[PDB]
Amino acid sequence: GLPYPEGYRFWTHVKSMELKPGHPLYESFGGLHHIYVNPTGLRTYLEGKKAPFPKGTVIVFDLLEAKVEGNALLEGPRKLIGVMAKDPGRYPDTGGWGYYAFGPDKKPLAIDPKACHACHQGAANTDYVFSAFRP
Amino acid sequence: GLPYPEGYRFWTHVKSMELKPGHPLYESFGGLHHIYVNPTGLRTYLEGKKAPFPKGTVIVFDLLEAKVEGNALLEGPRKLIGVMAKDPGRYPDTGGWGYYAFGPDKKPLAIDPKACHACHQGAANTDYVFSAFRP
Ligand code: HEC
Ligand code: HEC
Repeated sequence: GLPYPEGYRFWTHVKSMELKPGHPLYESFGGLHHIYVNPTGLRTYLEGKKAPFPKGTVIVFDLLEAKVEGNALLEGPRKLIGVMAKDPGRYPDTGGWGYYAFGPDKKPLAIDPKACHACHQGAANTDYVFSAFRP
Repeated sequence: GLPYPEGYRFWTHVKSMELKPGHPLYESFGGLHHIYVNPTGLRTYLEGKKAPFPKGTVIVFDLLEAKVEGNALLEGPRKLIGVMAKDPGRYPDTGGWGYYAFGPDKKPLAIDPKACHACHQGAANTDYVFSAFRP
């Protein structure tokens, strides 16, 4: 159990990306998402994720509906947030990362953190984090 | 002359929006843009822009190329930033706003601030700012 990452909305914006129909991740994470990182984790991003994220890092995957209206992509309603929280001693079986998810009402969502980490093991080279900070 | 808003990338993310071909603003601002606001201006956004932004507010319109690859919208190279800086006494003829623009190399771009403000007068009711903070 991790408390809702209150205030993540004001953290540093790392990158954005829209997953469109047909994308292999559309069914789970389809829509427009923004990634945010708290102060503790930001420097590791800025240096290119060549060292592990420190304990206390929190990263939030903010997933929104993608609305297409009048030659524009608009932010629709929030779908969910995904959260990764670094604590090597607390999460030894998922690479030191605590995987969590919350709905738009801020209530926890039932997830399988082992399944989150299974895919994120593809990014083991950069401490299990896919996104790169976009200047 | 306004100095480049160094560090805006770490300010609060207000909203995002993609302008697609055919949009009336595509030729000038086509692509994926993110809006950021410095601490001074953030509270006015959070309260719904019912009062004027305070002196010292800086808002940045960060415009990126929109890349469509493999059922995804990806952030492409930066195109430009637009900047609005609140100083009622400094900019009396543009509603207290200083309009500025910078290229990807951080160098000023030659703009007509009166033309920026002419369109933003459409948002005079919310102190000449169109965007709303998206929770
Ligand atoms: C592959 C099948 C994945 C599964 C299962 C999970 N995630 Fe993931 N995640 C995936 C990708 C390709 C990305 C990068 C997105 C981008 O814009 O580049 C992410 C990102 C995240 C993040 C941001 C940090 C990062 O790794 O870049 C978080 C905080 C995150 N995802 C959380 C998360 C959770 C909680 C999951 C289980 C419910 C989960 N992910 C599964 C791919 C995949
Ligand atoms: C109409 C023809 C416009 C002209 C001319 C200029 N801008 Fe503008 N701007 C316009 C819209 C519709 C928006 C909202 C975008 C959104 O995502 O909702 C904006 C936004 C900005 C912002 C962000 C603050 C805000 O008003 O929401 C900035 C800092 C900004 N624009 C700068 C700017 C500059 C420097 C311009 C002249 C070079 C300029 N704008 C012209 C519409 C129009």
